[PDB]
Amino acid sequence: VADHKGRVGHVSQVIGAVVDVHFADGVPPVLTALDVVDKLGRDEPLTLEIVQHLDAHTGRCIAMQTTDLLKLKAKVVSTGGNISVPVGRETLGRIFNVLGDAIDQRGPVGEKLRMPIHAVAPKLADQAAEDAVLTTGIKVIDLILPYCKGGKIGLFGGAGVGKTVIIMELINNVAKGHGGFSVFAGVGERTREGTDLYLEMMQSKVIDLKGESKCVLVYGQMNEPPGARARVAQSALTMAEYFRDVEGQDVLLFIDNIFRFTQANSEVSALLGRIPAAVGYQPTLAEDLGQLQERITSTTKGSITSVQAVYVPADDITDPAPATTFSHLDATTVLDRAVAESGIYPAVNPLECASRIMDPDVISVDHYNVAQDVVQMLTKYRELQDIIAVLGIDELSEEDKLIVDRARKLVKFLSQPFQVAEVFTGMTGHYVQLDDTIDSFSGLLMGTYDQVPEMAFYMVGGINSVLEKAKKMAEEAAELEKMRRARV
Amino acid sequence: PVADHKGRVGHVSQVIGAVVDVHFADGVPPVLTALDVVDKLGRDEPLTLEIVQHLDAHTGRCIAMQTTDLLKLKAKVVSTGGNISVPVGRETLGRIFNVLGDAIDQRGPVGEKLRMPIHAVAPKLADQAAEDAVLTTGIKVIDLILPYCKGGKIGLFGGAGVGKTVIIMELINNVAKGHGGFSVFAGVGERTREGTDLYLEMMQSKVIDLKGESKCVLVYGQMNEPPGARARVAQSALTMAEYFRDVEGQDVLLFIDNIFRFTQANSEVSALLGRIPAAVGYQPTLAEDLGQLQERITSTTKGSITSVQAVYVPADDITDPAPATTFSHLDATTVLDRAVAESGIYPAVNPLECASRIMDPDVIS
Amino acid sequence: ARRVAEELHKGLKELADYTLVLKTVVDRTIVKGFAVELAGQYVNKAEGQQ
Amino acid sequence: FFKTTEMIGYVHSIDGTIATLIPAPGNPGVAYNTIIQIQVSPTTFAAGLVFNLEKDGRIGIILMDNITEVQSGQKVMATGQLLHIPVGAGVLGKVVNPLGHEVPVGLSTLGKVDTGAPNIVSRSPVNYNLLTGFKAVDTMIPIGRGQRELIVGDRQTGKTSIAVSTIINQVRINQQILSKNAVISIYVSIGQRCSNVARIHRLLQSYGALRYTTVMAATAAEPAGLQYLAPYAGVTMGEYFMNRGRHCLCVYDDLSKQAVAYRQISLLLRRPPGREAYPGDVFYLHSRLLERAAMLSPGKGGGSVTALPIVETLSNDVTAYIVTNVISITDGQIYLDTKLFTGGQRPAVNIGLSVSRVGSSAQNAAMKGVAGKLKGILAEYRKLAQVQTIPMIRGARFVALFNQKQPSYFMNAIVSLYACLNGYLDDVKVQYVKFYEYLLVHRDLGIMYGTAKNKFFYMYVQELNYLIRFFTLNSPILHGELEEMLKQHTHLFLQHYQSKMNAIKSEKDVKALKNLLYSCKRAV
Amino acid sequence: QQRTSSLYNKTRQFGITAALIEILSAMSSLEGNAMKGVRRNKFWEG
Amino acid sequence: AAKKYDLFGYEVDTNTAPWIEKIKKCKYYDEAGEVLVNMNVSNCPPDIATYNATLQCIYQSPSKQSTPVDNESKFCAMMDLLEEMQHRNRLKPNEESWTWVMKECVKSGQFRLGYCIQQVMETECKGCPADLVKANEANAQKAKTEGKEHPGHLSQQAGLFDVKVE
Ligand SMILES: Nc1ncnc2c1ncn2[C@@H]1O[C@H](COP(=O)(O)OP(=O)(O)OP(=O)(O)O)[C@@H](O)[C@H]1O
Ligand SMILES: Nc1ncnc2c1ncn2[C@@H]1O[C@H](COP(=O)(O)OP(=O)(O)OP(=O)(O)O)[C@@H](O)[C@H]1O
Ligand SMILES: [Mg+2]
Ligand SMILES: [Mg+2]
Repeated sequence: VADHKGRVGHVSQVIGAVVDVHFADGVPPVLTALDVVDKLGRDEPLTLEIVQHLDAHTGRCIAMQTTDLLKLKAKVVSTGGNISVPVGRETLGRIFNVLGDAIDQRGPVGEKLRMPIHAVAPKLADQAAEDAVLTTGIKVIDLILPYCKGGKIGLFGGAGVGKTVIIMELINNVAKGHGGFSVFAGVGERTREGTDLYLEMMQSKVIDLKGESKCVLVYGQMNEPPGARARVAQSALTMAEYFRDVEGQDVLLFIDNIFRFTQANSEVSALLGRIPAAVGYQPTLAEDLGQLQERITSTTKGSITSVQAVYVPADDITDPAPATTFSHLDATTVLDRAVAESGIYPAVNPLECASRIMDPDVISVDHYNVAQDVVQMLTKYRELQDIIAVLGIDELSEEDKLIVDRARKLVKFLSQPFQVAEVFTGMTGHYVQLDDTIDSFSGLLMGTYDQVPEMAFYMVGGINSVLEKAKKMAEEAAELEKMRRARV
Repeated sequence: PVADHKGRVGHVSQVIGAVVDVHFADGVPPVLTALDVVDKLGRDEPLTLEIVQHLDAHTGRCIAMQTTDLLKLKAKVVSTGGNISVPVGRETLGRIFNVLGDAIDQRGPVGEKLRMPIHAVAPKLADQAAEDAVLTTGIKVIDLILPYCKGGKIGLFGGAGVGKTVIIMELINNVAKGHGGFSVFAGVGERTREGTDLYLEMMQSKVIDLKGESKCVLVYGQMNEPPGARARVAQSALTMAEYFRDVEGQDVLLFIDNIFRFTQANSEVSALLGRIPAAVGYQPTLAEDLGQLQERITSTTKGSITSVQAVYVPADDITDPAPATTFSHLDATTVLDRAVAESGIYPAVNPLECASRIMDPDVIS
Repeated sequence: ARRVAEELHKGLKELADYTLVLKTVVDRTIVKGFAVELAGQYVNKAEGQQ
Repeated sequence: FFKTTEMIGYVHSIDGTIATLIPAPGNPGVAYNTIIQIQVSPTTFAAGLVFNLEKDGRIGIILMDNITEVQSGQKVMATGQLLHIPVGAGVLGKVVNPLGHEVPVGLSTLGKVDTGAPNIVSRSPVNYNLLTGFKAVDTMIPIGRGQRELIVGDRQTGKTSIAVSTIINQVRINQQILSKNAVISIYVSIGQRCSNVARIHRLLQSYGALRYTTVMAATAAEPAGLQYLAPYAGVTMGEYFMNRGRHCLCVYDDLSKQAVAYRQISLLLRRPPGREAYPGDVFYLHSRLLERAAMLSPGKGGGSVTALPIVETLSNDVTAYIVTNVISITDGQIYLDTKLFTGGQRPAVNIGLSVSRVGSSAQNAAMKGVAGKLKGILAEYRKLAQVQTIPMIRGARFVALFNQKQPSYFMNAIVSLYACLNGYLDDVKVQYVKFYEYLLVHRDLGIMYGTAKNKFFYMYVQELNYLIRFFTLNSPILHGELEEMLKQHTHLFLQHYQSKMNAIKSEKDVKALKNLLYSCKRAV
Repeated sequence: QQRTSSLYNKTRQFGITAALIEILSAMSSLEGNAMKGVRRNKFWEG
Repeated sequence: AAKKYDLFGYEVDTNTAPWIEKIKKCKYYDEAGEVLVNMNVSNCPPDIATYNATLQCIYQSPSKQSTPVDNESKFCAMMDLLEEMQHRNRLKPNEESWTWVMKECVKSGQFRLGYCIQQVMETECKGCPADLVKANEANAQKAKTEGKEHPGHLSQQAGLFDVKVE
């Protein structure tokens, strides 16, 4: 019974996407894949992955396709191993699903090997100790919550707050120019977004079907059943590990959205017959994330820079899924709906953001000192804003008003038009260098730019852009005063 | 015609609170069927049960309309041959009834000529009125600012101290005076003190003329009754109104006081059966339960039934599921304020706080 | 009913060697006619209260 | 040659709408998600959906129809097929239910309701616009064919009218252009009131939209099974046209009540409740629905199903679980604020919160010129709110023009917007904008007061709509004549009408002018 | 005041929803862990 | 002639001649639309030659359908087809395409539309056919002689308290 290739069982219960299978020769090992051989008028294959052992013969499993037209006492055959995915440089420039099958309707992959989706995470001795700054080109991200090369990054946000836009901006700024390889994992996201990304990559020739490509696209979207959405992340992560280890190549792993992974496990758990935890998530919420996140790390062989989008249901950042994810992130970026409603994009809430490389030993001393000063004033303004709400601005001290004015300029300044949101913003995108941001924010704190109008900092790049929008605003005032004189 | 399950005998299998399981050898009757506990038991009132669920091909779970005290196991139960039957006709005018359609007024036999089942399917889509029409109540405020919709639901927000009783009585008198239609009042979870006061007042205004012709029926499922009764009294009153709407083609007025107690009663019944409550703690079938009631209140091609339901907002939270679900079925809103009453304005109606959907040129002139 | 049962038996190949026994049941609903159920196959030639 | 059915077992328990079936020892057996038929009477049947096959053979059914006639101990037959509903062009102009049965109204292709959505390489960006007929929603919130656009609002804020009217606005277009480009429509009513359905049906029939529209009704009195299943059947009927190079406009009214129905069925099955007592897979309920709406690729024909889900909030709260889930699936949202609606500003589209994520690429060239500038004019207007600058004046006029009752023909809407954008309405008082628009569209002052110089650009030539849509109003071909007629119309209006309206003091005249304005506001 | 009364109502509704679930998840453990079947014992030996 | 590729790069059949034959065998011009639909469903993108045949059918067909259709217009149908060819399929209309539009305006009697098409052809194409221009002018004069130059409901004068707002 050591090898179970071809072992025959029969369906015994179908609760939904959860199917029990009885093998009379012994239930195959857990995480083993099984194929429903019996043809029952279906249009697609049915593969069930074992998730539990109920007895010496029975085993509960989750289906990676729909369980329609499946009857009890239907023949199931073991595949002889876990679900496996193609890996190698042949996968580059291709679209895959959870099962490793190509969905781009182009041709055979021709991979030299297939590797299992489920694998052990790197050990302590294999962890890396390199700390650098991944310059994104976004002022708020670069200054206050700098991203770390080879470090986990999380974008917490609500519905329609800007998670996807930021990821696309990062892909344009970093991934396209990245020498190493990239893997885009789509988990419970719109299928249209995947289509746009594939076309965008081919235009930038990051996916040269007639040449050499540098991006793999693994997609299991909302339409897919809960079983597929749970395992799609493992499949995509499997390819990234291969590039990191077997080739020692830098990898960029863009996961959108990691929350759906936890949701999918929750949906199946309710069917598996588990007592729910708080809110209704599965009791193994923490364990599932830990196993998945621990594999997303940079070892002594290679480096994986992972950017993961996190969805916060009903804007409850204390929700068990997003709340557990914070501990598994080097960099955190929290987006707030109220900030977006005020016209500030990106809607990053700097006070609730944090970074691991916000350390003078890593970033420049000036960078650390300026970043700390900005957050200190953004903390003062929040306290002052509580007084301002009820009484008013005029009920503040003379120096308090100065702090309010500087803080308001800082808040406006943090906004930036992205090159991907030109349609929404109607303005050309900006790419602010790290040095320019540091020097520009230093002056605003010093008070050197206390004579510039407030709205000159809104939707701009560096301080050069600030001082040009101010000029245009002043000139436009001459078309409102000269016209006034003409009218008078 | 007669249903085969009439006279079917069964035995009380299980008793818990107001829930009783009855075993029938020949097969459980259809759901919603009414059964009578023939066993004597030395009780003071007869015990009626209503099948709500089928546990197996022979066992059925029912809710008792009266107290289930002194009910032993194996007690004989006989089916009545159908759902609860309520008398309908012109003989019920000026009379008080309960869920079972029994005259609780001690004023002689009803002498009805026909009875109807409590549970009746709502009018089909083909029976809906061709066009919306206004209901002339005869009141200047209502007819002008918040006109009533024939076959619509009107939420009469306001408590005691604003003249709600007089407005109700005035509407009952005006509708008969102008449109020649009758009225049915349904006290769901009503304080028995206030129910007595209404009957005495209606006799003084002669909307209930004991020596003459009355123009109002009363159906009182007061608080003291178990939840199984407070969840069906409204349907019984609705059945009486439906008779006048269809057989006579009138434009009836159905008052329900309150509609929140109907939600509360049906919530308690669901809890007794063991169903998992939804958010806040109401029954999972909250939307369906109201729908099966409100949808039966509409203007058909034969007549119409315009309902004036008194709405209570729990904890003054307008987003609570009960009032929130109720508002989705209200066609008009009539708000009564004490401040207006204290100023000497009667009826005490806040014109700017009321609303109506037929306030559109496409409907009114 | 016997003729219908025999015809149904003939159609079923898997019951080739099985012998057809007939068991009568009183279906309370049907008012006129009959029905035949054999190895899942069900033919109704009955009516109910019109 | 008998019409043999397949008996599987007998009804055992009936817990409201859900039910259970005990197998008959040694009987064929049933499959998952298939449709079973409980024999209520020797000739009549009631439908149920298989939802759970248990270790003991007991089947878990969700009953759909005739649930009052279902009794324990009744035989159950098996169809052995997933629910297939009648679809095609023979179902248009009809009122049906989720099971495909026709609903009588007072005076043979089949589609599977469990089909997967198109894949990544079987889609394409939206390029063909879908006009809603409202100036606000077509300029500032463009909608394309193949897009999912949510309509979020409070109760009685006009969520249905803005959508049902869009189904009406396509009548004129469909009658002129080739039928291939016609936008057939499906209106799925989920949990609404039967009275509302009748009113909507008669409203559609009045404008003759039934030829290109079908209705799928599941009233509140109906059980949860039909409500839970209605949108899936509705989109299935729409997928028939998508897979054949044609376009559809499936509308759902509304997904909020569907979620309630699904919650009811889940709780009656005693499943772990989630946030707000909703089941964990409520998101997947809407995911598998809205994903089936797409803009198929040219290789697959180029069809489309445009989705207009509707959602109800409480006290303008857009942070609810269901509301956020749908917002996380659709490609944009139209927000109908309660305050604007109660303030007389209808349809009360809150442009500040509304957005379209993929609809800009669909906007026609003609509208894309009048919109980009309108974006700046209104953006400044909000910030500014007595000094009245040019942006403030134009912004106020635009807000007045957005007030509509019935959908506006494309030519009429774009022309009025262009006139306001170029300052032709600066001298016109705000309260008289509607009367100015009515004269511009219906009447013609240039022809009236013998001062007509144009050759072709007259607003009575309704065929110019497809020339304005091809060349853009800012074209050398149509720009010259457009300015002339606008200048003549503005000059005549200021000379004759506004001057008299400014010289009305008599109380009777004031009532006469007041009622004139009301009739103009309700008619263009 | 209107923003705080809105959150108070939203907090007294979430509270009742989330508390009834807690007490009804335990009811399923004490009920779903009531092992049953056909007990295989030497019942005569008693 | 050569390989043509779609959005993602998949090739498309270029043998549009068989479908053009079908279009030329249609009686009512709403049937031609179905052929175009079938072409796309078969991964055969229409080309300019196909559009010209379709525009010819819209001009030579008796009606849209066997039964009359309210508010049907050949001019509107043809213009929409050109918009699809230009703004969505990115194919520039040729002179023949506009000639059919001009012919319909002359045949229908919509002289005011004919004026715009005449300018359109001159601006984009190498002028306009002389015969069509002269015919269009002839239609305009006959309307002028007959007093049909404009719809007459517009000429009736009305003031402030006279308009019926309908
Ligand atoms: N940087 C930005 N500049 C301008 N507008 C933005 C920006 N980011 C987001 N938006 C606006 O917000 C909308 C939603 O953005 P996005 O697609 O990123 O949402 P999301 O966070 O992925 O939400 P969900 O995935 O749940 O739909 C955009 O269509 C756009 O209107
Ligand atoms: N654009 C509009 N102009 C004028 N009146 C309108 C407009 N849109 C809707 N109304 C009116 O507002 C009322 C509510 O409209 P509607 O039925 O569309 O709302 P809804 O969002 O569907 O609300 P409900 O929860 O009742 O379904 C109706 O009286 C309708 O005639
Ligand atoms: Mg997103
Ligand atoms: Mg609605």
